[PDB]
Amino acid sequence: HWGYGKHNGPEHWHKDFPIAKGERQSPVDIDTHTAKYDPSLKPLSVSYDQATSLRILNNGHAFNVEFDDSQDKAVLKGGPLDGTYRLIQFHFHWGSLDGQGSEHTVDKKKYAAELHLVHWNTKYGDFGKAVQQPDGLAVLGIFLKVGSAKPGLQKVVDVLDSIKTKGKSADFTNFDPRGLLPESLDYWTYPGSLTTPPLLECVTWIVLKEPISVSSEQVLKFRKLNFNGEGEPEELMVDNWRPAQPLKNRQIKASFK
Ligand SMILES: [Ru+3]
Ligand SMILES: [Zn+2]
Repeated sequence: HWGYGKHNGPEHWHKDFPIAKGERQSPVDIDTHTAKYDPSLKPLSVSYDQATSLRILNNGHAFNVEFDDSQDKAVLKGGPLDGTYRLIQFHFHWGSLDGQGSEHTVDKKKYAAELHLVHWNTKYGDFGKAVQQPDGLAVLGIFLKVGSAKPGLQKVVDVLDSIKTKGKSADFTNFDPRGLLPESLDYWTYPGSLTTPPLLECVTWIVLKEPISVSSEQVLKFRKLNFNGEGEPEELMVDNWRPAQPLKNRQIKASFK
């Protein structure tokens, strides 16, 4: 099935998922001189105080930290969003080298990695129904650069040993995603898609301008994960990013002047 290799990678996805060549695919290059400040954007509200993480899963393409979304706890609202979007999971995309790994780019610049916090619109009842709607999802995207360690990330880093291979999971309760945020909530926003198959075009993207810094030791531990299952030949989980896709017609709006 789909992956990131030569024979099953982003160039192949369109065969099983024709939407891969659709009208609002993600990620995209953010051309900072084409994006326009939007005065009609409300302040962004990231409310992760009561976030309830459950566990971490290696799903054979990345790792997901999953949250209890059966109540309004960790929510995203404001900005370009109408209503309330509930945090369901987060994950990353990263490279084999520091010079690549992000999915969104900024004036063609690739970051070492990218964090995606996935939320679904509570008006639709649950995730499965939300992903049938054009405004079903909101994803908060955060760039990672290599520098100082991110203390909020170390708990994630430490557990990766226990989920080396596809299908492994571990208990991951009481993780606070507030520790993964940069200082500023300045952002770019555009309508897009999920960046993995089935590449559903349900996402309001909110991509933060300020990257977080993580240590070389932290990203290196990401790169020790496996795409393969236990007892299979080792395939390092690296370069699990989709490249930039055609913007076509879409406008990227900036929250800042
Ligand atoms: Ru997979
Ligand atoms: Zn993602």
